[PDB]
Amino acid sequence: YKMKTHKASAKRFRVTGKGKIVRRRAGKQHLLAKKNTKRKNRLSKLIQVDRSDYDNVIGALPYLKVNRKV
Amino acid sequence: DVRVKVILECTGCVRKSVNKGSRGVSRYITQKNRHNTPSRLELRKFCPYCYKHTIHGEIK
Amino acid sequence: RKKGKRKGRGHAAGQGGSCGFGMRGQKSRSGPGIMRGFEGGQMPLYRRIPKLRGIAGGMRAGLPKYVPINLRDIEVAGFKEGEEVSLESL
Amino acid sequence: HKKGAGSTKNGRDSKGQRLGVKIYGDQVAKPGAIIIRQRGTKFHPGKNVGIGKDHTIFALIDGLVKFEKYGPDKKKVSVYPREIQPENPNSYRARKRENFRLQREKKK
RNA sequence: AGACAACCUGGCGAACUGAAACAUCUUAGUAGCCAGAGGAAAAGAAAGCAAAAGCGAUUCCCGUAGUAGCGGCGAGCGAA
RNA sequence: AUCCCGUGUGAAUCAGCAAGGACCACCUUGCAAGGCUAAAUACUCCUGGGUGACCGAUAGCGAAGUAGUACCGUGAGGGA
RNA sequence: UGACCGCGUGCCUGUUGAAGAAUGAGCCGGCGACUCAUAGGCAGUGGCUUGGUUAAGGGAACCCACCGGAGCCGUAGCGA
RNA sequence: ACCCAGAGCUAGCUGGUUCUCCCCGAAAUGCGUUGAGGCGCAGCAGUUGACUGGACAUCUAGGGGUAAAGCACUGUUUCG
RNA sequence: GGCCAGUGAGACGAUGGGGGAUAAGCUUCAUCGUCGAGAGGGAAACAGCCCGGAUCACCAGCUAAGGCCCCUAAAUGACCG
RNA sequence: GGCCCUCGAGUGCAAAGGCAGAAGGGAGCUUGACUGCAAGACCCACCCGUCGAGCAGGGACGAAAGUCGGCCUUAGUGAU
Repeated sequence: YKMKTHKASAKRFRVTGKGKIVRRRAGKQHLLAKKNTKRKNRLSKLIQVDRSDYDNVIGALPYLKVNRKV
Repeated sequence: DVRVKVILECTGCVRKSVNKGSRGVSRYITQKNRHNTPSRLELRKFCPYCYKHTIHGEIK
Repeated sequence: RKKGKRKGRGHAAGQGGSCGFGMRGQKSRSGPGIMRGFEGGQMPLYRRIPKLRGIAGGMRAGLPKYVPINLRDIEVAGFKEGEEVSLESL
Repeated sequence: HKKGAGSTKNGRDSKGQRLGVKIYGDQVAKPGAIIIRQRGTKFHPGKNVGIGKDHTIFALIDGLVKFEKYGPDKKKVSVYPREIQPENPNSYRARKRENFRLQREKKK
């Protein structure tokens, strides 16, 4: 019956105003002392999910309002 | 327990609180040999809450 | 009205005798497929990425207040002495 | 007849790190484009050209890359912008892209 | 007193399965057995909801919503 | 938090008691530890009336013939 | 009908490769397999575009005129 | 033990999957995997939109340390 | 870039090598051919070699690879060894 | 102490690539082993990794021009 949302995944993929899926980067929870100032700044920020993995993410949670660019 | 990361706080911005622009101790965690340099480190460094270039006291 | 695919009724109709599923293996068999998002035992994306700051224990997402209109959007709905432009009239 | 096979003590490596010349000699570059990932200074830094922490050699300005001769048995890399770059509608490429465009427009 | 298709109330209460293994978890308080009674049964007339605005016992449908949530924060479960 | 329970403790009485998702204060709401109660709701061994882009004897109930028969099984049971 | 000539390694499955001495069928006739319900995405088609649409529920039942605007989707993002 | 029920248990495994013509047409690789006869993503099909110019051919410019060759370096080697 | 697949056992041959015994119709990579998924002709028969890519009809013709004593299409052809 | 080839030395730690008045050896003064970032590239299935001109602040060292966001470079490491 009416699709349950994959609320394990949902909590890692937000969608932006224009409609792109966005995630947080992996790496910077602990063992921070040994990494640079530089790379922690790139690991702070959000970027798109790669076009490859859209299929799995959209497929998991089907109430997103997500526009693959068309 | 031979070469260890250690907690360089500030002596500048010792722990205060109130009045919106909150003070909030700066900190630097970095490594020294425990055996080589037995007395605690006392480096000078930048602290973005002081806006100066304070002494960063060692502790634990 | 398209007229669909009654599937597996001769090799001329096309999708016949195995019915466009190739040759054995997990996706061929009857029944449910897999988990969706499953990466094969490799750690799935949806479980090797951290979870979006606020939504990670409490903090209700910023659900919008106020029902925003704009001055640009009002002008199209015209009235001279616009008697109380409010929740009623709009 | 069925004797035991002796194990090896080998079988370790690292997958090739992909060093070498990324932007070749007499070729386009950018402000910030990595020209060479070299492990030591095989090539040396010339004019208009940064040299990084890893002896990575990158261009600061536009222009084409140049591999000069250093003196006693070494190599340099400098970058030079180019003055005027002419295009003639006479040529074959120009003829054919306009022909193609005109076909595209003609059809639709 | 016994009998009686299902529905229903109460007692006891599985496992295969799903989690690509598995013990938390899921299957499920389901199947089964046991006892009980009616045309329905159970519920039910606020030590209740809700928010400074109000509603007035239950029960059932649409909806809110697959939202708030819970979850080896996994599989899944999921309100008012 | 709210609701119910084995063990042990063990209050108060509207200058009260309980709830408002630990908890305290202030507001608001209600009155627990006695009972009863139609409807809308669930179902088909079954009766009457109607309907079918349902079946037509390898179908439709297992069963269009005196079928749960003949037959098998110690027996539960299976079964044309 | 067929003097005699030339050609011509049963079918299926399934393989790198099967006339295969790999598998399957004694023959003949019947039965015998991607369906349905509900949701999500996409395409084709249609209606409306004063934005669109109603759910339950009501209808000399069922369809059905005609009501029902409760909700849903679109009209503002940014940030935990 | 049997019989009935959960129960059409599950089976990344084997077998099987039925009318016709026309158009295009692969792969048997890399990466990860309690994974190796499974699955994911890439690579290579079809189909439908958008962006442009390449394709095959000849001619220049670039950095290469391989075949060759060599004994100045690193080893090895025979005779004086 | 949208929608939606199969594949993820490969095989042999040429070359460049590794492993092996510079054994294997052996094995593993790299570049290319064919099979796989490709009929026809040459190879007696003969997936993988050579030629050549089958829309269909003709009791027409020219040729590729390969051949011209008979089985069995074409020279019991030629000149020199 | 002189002479002669001169980089065969050394470069914390395996190897390869590097390094001359040096990246090798010594001395003075210090802490840029710093906050806020970042045009732009490399590497790739995804996850990850890598180089970074320059700007902002506040310092270091020098007479000044300038150089400094750890180490001559490639290992010293783990997502959720």
